[PDB]
Amino acid sequence: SAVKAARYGKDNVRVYKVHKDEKTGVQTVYEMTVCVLLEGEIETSYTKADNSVIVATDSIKNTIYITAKQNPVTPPELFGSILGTHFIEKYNHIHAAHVNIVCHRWTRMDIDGKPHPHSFIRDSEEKRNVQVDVVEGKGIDIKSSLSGLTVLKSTNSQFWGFLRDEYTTLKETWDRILSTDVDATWQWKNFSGLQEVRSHVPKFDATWATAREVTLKTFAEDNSASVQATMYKMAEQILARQQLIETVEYSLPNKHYFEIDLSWHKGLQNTGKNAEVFAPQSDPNGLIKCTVGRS
Amino acid sequence: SAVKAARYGKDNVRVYKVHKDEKTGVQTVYEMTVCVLLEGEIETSYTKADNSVIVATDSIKNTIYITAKQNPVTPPELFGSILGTHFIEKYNHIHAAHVNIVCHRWTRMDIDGKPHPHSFIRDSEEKRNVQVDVVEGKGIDIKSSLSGLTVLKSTNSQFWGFLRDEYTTLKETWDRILSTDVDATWQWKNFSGLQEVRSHVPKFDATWATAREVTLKTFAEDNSASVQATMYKMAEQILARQQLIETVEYSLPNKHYFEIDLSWHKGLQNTGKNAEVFAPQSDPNGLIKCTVGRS
Amino acid sequence: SAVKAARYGKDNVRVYKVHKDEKTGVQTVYEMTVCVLLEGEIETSYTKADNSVIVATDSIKNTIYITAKQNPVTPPELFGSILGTHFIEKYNHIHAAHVNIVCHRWTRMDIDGKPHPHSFIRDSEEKRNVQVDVVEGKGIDIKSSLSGLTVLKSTNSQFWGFLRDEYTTLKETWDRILSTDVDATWQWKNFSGLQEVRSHVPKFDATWATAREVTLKTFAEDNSASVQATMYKMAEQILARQQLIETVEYSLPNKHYFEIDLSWHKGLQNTGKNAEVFAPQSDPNGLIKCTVGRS
Amino acid sequence: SAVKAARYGKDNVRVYKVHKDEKTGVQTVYEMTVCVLLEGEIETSYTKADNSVIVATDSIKNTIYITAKQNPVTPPELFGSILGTHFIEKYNHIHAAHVNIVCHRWTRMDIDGKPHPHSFIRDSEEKRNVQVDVVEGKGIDIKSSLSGLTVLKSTNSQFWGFLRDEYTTLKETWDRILSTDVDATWQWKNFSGLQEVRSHVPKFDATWATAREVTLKTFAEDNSASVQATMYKMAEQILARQQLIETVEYSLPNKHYFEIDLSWHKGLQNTGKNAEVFAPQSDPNGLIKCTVGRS
Ligand SMILES: O=c1[nH]c(=O)c2nn[nH]c2[nH]1
Ligand SMILES: O=c1[nH]c(=O)c2nn[nH]c2[nH]1
Ligand SMILES: O=c1[nH]c(=O)c2nn[nH]c2[nH]1
Ligand SMILES: O=c1[nH]c(=O)c2nn[nH]c2[nH]1
Ligand SMILES: [Ar]
Ligand SMILES: [Ar]
Ligand SMILES: [Ar]
Ligand SMILES: [Ar]
Ligand SMILES: [Ar]
Ligand SMILES: [Ar]
Ligand SMILES: [Ar]
Ligand SMILES: [Ar]
Ligand code: NA
Ligand code: NA
Ligand code: NA
Ligand code: NA
Repeated sequence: SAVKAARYGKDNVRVYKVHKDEKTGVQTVYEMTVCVLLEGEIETSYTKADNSVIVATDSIKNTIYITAKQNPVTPPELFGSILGTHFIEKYNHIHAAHVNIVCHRWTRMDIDGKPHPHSFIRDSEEKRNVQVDVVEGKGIDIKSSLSGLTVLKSTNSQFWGFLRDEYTTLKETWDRILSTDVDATWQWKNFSGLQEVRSHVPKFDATWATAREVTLKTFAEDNSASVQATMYKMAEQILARQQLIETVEYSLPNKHYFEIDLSWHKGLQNTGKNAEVFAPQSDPNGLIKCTVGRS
Repeated sequence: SAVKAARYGKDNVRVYKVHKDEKTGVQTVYEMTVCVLLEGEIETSYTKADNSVIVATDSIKNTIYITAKQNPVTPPELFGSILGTHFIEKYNHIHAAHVNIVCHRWTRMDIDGKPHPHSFIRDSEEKRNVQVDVVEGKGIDIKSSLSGLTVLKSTNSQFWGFLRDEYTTLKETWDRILSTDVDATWQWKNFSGLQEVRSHVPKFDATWATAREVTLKTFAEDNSASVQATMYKMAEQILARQQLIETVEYSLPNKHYFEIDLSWHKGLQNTGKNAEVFAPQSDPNGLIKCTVGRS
Repeated sequence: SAVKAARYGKDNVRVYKVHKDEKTGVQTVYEMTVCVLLEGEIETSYTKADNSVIVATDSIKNTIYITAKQNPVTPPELFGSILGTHFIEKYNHIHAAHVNIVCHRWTRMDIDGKPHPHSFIRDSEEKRNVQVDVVEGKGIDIKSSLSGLTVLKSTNSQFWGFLRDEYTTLKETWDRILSTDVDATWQWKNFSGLQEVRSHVPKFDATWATAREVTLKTFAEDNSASVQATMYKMAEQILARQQLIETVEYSLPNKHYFEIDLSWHKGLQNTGKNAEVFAPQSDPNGLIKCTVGRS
Repeated sequence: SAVKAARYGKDNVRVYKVHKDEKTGVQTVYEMTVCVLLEGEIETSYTKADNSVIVATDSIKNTIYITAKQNPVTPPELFGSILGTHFIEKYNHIHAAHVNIVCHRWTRMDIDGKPHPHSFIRDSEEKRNVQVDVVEGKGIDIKSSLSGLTVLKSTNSQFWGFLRDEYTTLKETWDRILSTDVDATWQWKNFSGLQEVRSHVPKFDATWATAREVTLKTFAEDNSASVQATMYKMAEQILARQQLIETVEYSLPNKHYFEIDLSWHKGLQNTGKNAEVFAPQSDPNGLIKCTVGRS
């Protein structure tokens, strides 16, 4: 037998950093969870109990904290690129660093209509994420995402004209609830290395803001024919607004809200145009996925 | 042996209601999880397999949907009181209804600076809750709460002058991070029945808003001597602002953010005044509780 | 305003202890999560920012590890009593210690039919718990429990003869699935102090074993008229088997498994006697509670 | 813009099936969660709002229940193969069916040392899983796994001789705790279709039992040089025992148990040979991955 693939490192590394403006007294906080997994000439750690080739996961943890101390942690695409570049440059026998970052929301509080200098609220479980693959000889592959963006619209969703056969019970509808948890990923053009990433730094926050704005406006404004048709329009618009993105991927649950027939009770009318009270379904759920790229 | 206490019913009943203004086309959505547990002359269902005294949990579920269809679901204090009153009035042998409601946030989207008529975002897992105990002959006991309000301040928290003995390692600090998940409960004056609850309906949204605004402002502005001292200021302000509340309870985790000594690495200075990078601690956590009443 | 009630301390303290028999080389492991909340003359920490009365939660954490080092961690009733007694005895102004322990399962592996000296498996998220309230002048109040015991029987459950009115849709059944997550608590006679707890130490493991064995056997053998009737039989048997218990409490969800009518598809028969395929329901769930004492 | 990739279907489909032996009265239960995602000529559902190409996710849900009614649900490799084959055969324009199954443990209860005919316990959150990719023209690709197998050994784990540089603080150890959640996957030789899967049916349960037995014995018996070296020996042994497997993948967290230095307290000795009480770490964790194949 032989090692066909191996990666190892530290997962679930919680990191906080504060920036303090001494003149203005304004503080800014960043919180993330970091995973770094390394590849390279490490097969003998598995086959021959040779630990000499292991950079200890505990050392990888220390390096994440040291990197946060000595570099900007924003945007996460940059921090991930710096972190991954460190491991392949520092260690000759390490050839790849896979960096996953989840960013947690700390939104500045407004108190009496004025932004507070050092108080923050977690205003959603929505995350901004990166996957940064730094591969020696092959540059830096970045996937940026937002996830856990939970939305609902109470009308202007439809689902009719789907295939009907002996497996089909679902009634066509011209007015239903649509609710999802938005998982949207944009894949960047391959970067040659850390210098190229640094040259595009302003595009990271700008493309995240674009992806979020397009997601929310399209969801709110689309008279939706299907999750499929709505998510495609989001992906189209994002591609049109950032030439350095090669693909946009959506993964969207259809979080079903079922009508409740109450006509068995005193002829209560709670379906179609009279539908007021619904049963949100925890499971099952539709799961709809698309990767959109350029002609 | 004998039944000293019994209650039974349906838990985790997910409910959605929509209001449609056909005039303005503005829709408003409400989503909640409901628990109803009944007490009364039900001992014989346990002792003698006498099901005649059981209002089926399935029927309690149906009753929750029917009540939502025929009544306002807001404020939850009112909806809980109506639901509880229904069971003790409908069924001679049912003497108490315990109604627990978790209200889920559906905040109207702003699209291009304008509130959207029928699109909503879950802005955080913060909940508004009620516990409504409807007890035949003894009226209606309401506890209102907000929970899962997650906040952090980067400075203006201190902890010094605490007891020091052979069990103490904690360093006194004059400048630390304070972060918590706010659980705040206000206990209402006993209400004689549904009529008295109805007569105070506007005070429920008002007092929730007050509790939340006092919580956020006190957290942001208090140069905190301790979790204990800060939470007491929140409770005393809420009591002073609503005479119909008897007590305010706070349950606050101290979600620790530890300094990381990096001086072992190239003399890096990341402690005291130089503290930038911290390790958020998942566990353990301080847990600090107070019930405040009128002196 | 004034403090009506206060308690504070450390929650989510994860503890592991190993016992090593150097003679046999057999090792035994114990893993628990501990919460300690103190009450006493602490009002001034809330009202006057007087930290002198605070035993730091960090110090309570240290005390938990020190107590584990210097005492048996089993049975948890004993460990809880020692820990609670420590705080009210060590500190003149501390008058109550509330100790909550969750015991995690580490079951010794059998390898090739022989128990392994130092390898363990988590055989299920079932927990053994204690709540130990040590109150100066009022002794030691212990509640013992098992929780997260998940069971299902495929037949020999019934539910018929329940109240039927205009809110009822549920069909009577003479043959259904019954599945639950067993939460069972036994309340001990008040103990005068740690000496009285020590004097009953063997009864703690014995009564836990009895409660679990009665639960499993009654569930498997009762041709169940209802959750109510079955849970009462468990409680009365446990009371009859341990005179030092005053009450037995059960809290049991009814985790519904719905029949699926497939007759719309090729006349497929999957209801009543033909029921093979079911839809397990995540929510809602029946919730059935009983406290049983001596008549 | 254009669709580069698309799949859609129903996720989180909870399924129960009972087998009843009428002669012996013995019942056997199977519980799973099923996900089916379809690919094919569906791009126009995204680009042109053409629902005519959609087999409704609700219809996919119905088909999962119907398939369970008309076929064996065990082994899951067979059920997944039948389910996936159905969708590509039934619908001309559907070219791939991706079937993910999680199997939940329902272990027969022993009552008074005799297996009960119809009572079951969830004896762990351990899962047995399959991923079945049925691709028209390209056959059936099966990955089988066990996951959530939580184990600990209190000694006979070591970690020394790893790389030491200016990032390294971790002390070499010749005796530590090792605990993990085992995620082990075996990848089958490509199958030409459902007939070939049916011809290997007995190998599925046998290879799962082998993978589990090898995992537990190797973990218990290996005097471990590293997670890397131990997981490699597991993968080797499994490959040696089933020629129809091409690869074995392990993904193993290192769930750290930290020594607690108590020497600051009355010279208490709780490190190295005196280490009895440990702090289990929730995060971070080592994450170690290997895919092992044949020379
Ligand atoms: O938007 C939808 N897409 C689907 O594919 C689907 N299937 N059922 N309902 C659905 N809704
Ligand atoms: O055992 C049961 N008890 C109940 O009270 C009930 N109500 N619906 N179904 C039920 N099953
Ligand atoms: O605010 C705090 N209160 C406490 O009681 C405490 N104990 N340790 N740290 C603490 N911080
Ligand atoms: O088994 C281990 N493997 C590793 O790679 C490692 N790193 N720190 N500790 C470790 N333990
Ligand atoms: Ar950070
Ligand atoms: Ar959508
Ligand atoms: Ar609602
Ligand atoms: Ar606070
Ligand atoms: Ar322990
Ligand atoms: Ar039961
Ligand atoms: Ar099943
Ligand atoms: Ar291992
Ligand atoms: Na390198
Ligand atoms: Na009544
Ligand atoms: Na005392
Ligand atoms: Na096909």
